[PDB]
Amino acid sequence: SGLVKMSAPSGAVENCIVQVTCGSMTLNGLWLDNTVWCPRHIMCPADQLTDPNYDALLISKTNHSFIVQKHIGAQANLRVVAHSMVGVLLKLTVDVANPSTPAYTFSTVKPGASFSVLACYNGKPTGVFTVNLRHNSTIKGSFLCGSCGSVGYTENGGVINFVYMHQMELSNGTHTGSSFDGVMYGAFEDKQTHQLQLTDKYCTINVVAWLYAAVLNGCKWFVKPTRVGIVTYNEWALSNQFTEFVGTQSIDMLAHRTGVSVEQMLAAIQSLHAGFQGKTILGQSTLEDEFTPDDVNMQVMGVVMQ
Amino acid sequence: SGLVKMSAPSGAVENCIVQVTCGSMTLNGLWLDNTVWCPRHIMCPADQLTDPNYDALLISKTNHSFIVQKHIGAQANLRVVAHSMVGVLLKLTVDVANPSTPAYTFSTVKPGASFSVLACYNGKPTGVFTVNLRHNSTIKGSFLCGSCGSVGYTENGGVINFVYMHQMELSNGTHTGSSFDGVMYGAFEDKQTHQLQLTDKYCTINVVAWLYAAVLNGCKWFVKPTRVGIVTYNEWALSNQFTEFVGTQSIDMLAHRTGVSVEQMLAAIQSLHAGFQGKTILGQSTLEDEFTPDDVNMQVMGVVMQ
Ligand SMILES: CC(=O)Nc1ccc(N(C(=O)Cn2nnc3ccccc32)[C@@H](C(=O)NC(C)(C)C)c2ccsc2)cc1
Ligand SMILES: CC(=O)Nc1ccc(N(C(=O)Cn2nnc3ccccc32)[C@@H](C(=O)NC(C)(C)C)c2ccsc2)cc1
Repeated sequence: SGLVKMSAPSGAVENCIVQVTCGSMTLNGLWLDNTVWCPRHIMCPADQLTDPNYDALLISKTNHSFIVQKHIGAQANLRVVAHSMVGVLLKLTVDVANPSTPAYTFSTVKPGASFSVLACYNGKPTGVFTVNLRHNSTIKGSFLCGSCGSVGYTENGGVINFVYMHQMELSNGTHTGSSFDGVMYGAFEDKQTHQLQLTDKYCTINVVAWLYAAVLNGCKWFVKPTRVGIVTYNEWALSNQFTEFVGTQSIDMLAHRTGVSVEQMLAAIQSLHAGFQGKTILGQSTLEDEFTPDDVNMQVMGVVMQ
Repeated sequence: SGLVKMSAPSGAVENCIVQVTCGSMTLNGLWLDNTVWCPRHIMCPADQLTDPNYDALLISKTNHSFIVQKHIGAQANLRVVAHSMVGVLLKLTVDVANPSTPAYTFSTVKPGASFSVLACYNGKPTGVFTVNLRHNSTIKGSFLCGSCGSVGYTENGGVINFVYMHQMELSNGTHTGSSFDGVMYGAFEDKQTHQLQLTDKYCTINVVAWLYAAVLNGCKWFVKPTRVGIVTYNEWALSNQFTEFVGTQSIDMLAHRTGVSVEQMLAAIQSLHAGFQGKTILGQSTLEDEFTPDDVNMQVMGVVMQ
């Protein structure tokens, strides 16, 4: 029992982190097969940050403009033999395949989804933590500028699914990045301009999962006979910065295991949103919306209702 | 910017996890050089879990009683050639040295310290998270049945410092384990027999570090001209379930870079202990006490205010 922010083990990803340097800019890259991925803003000099011409920058660089090095494990200096843009990513082809390339896929995650982040600095892994893609397609992580190129991923059946490369910090504690097809998460540009975020929202289904986790962990004071219809909840959600609720099988199974209905949990959200009455749930006095139903399922596996 | 629960990257530790089976019981072990460590209660049948005679169990076991396998990476079946007891740990000697043994040390952390945990199941690493040793020397983690033998650790300069092997759950979300000298944290016993936990307390020095981290991240509404001297806060602490405050250099450094005095933070604590009055700090409406001053230093390295 217990519920904590848990990440996927980072070893397979650590084997792929490298340092990329272009001019006086340096950040992290991801080395898979004969390719190194890193944010394209590595090419942009500080004085062009507000209006970069990335097409111009790209072909103003030679291959030997890029220095790519692996600092950890089997160290190496890697020769770049081609460079091109993939959306807001720079794709460096190098002349040696990473012998430690894991089995991997690329995916783009949806708002509400969690993934693990390996934070890196200067081509060295420094920390691991888990984030959730926010309603406005940002994340709440912990990064420095040198952390650009840090990698988000999930893991299943020994396959690493790479889903995020860190690109920038928008506002205090608020970050975004791109998937590895080079599409930036959200409506964000890799420029130095004031950009406005769409308003964030609590992810309802994640809050519901969290409330089920709580009940399975013996915390159930917030459960009342009170229920609210899904249609009524969703109306209310529109005006109170919560996502619409749509049921899933895993939520139904958490309901079955606890004996607490989905409608009771949505009612509890409406009451709790108004205030926690000086009480806590799994140690918090605010709604937690970064646990998916799948994240919860992993940490309550085999846990029996009491 | 941003402050999250960060763990040390797990790759170096993943390479040392194995599965240990003794009769009907299976759990995780840690393989370093020619040694495999695992909890000694692997020797105990479901029956005599109530009052095990570990000394008798030990002599009834032969080296062939113990099956040790590596299921990940370079797989391996390891032959046990000696076994001895080390407090609440079993120390198995195997005929093959782990080729991927990292540079390592052992240590025993003190209440208030943080460390990373690699949750394991059937000898397979499944997740990483960070915990904090509570005032009563328990940790608030997330552990399921076959997670015994899961490993806690910190990183010290290319050196893995092993500090914890998971032993048992005491109550919902409440766990303990041993250092690798085989001394149980909290002196709890590896018996069934329900044991009384000392009362937990908020770690004052960590709360203070968290408030500094808040101030360093633009959240500063709680700071008042109000001060309260250390001597006075400590008297108050004894009656309100906080640990007594003792100044350290890292705290001084943070007070220094914030311009906010320790006495001001202690004041905020007494006030915030009364209530957050509807407001939040770093998104929470409760006092966070699981970030050490060093943890915070790390995530505020190279950060200047507003
Ligand atoms: C030569 C040089 O200085 N290059 C550079 C500068 C800034 C960034 N940005 C980051 O977010 C860098 N970054 N990424 N993670 C960070 C965490 C803390 C601080 C900064 C962080 C973007 C941005 O908007 N930054 C401000 C300062 C306005 C917030 C950006 C992207 C393309 S152009 C500008 C990227 C590259
Ligand atoms: C064959 C067999 O039954 N083996 C076995 C089972 C359980 C444990 N325990 C764990 O905490 C195992 N453990 N460790 N973390 C857990 C999280 C959830 C559930 C179980 C967990 C202890 C305990 O509390 N057990 C009761 C029965 C009270 C539940 C314990 C420690 C020394 S003696 C007994 C140890 C060995």
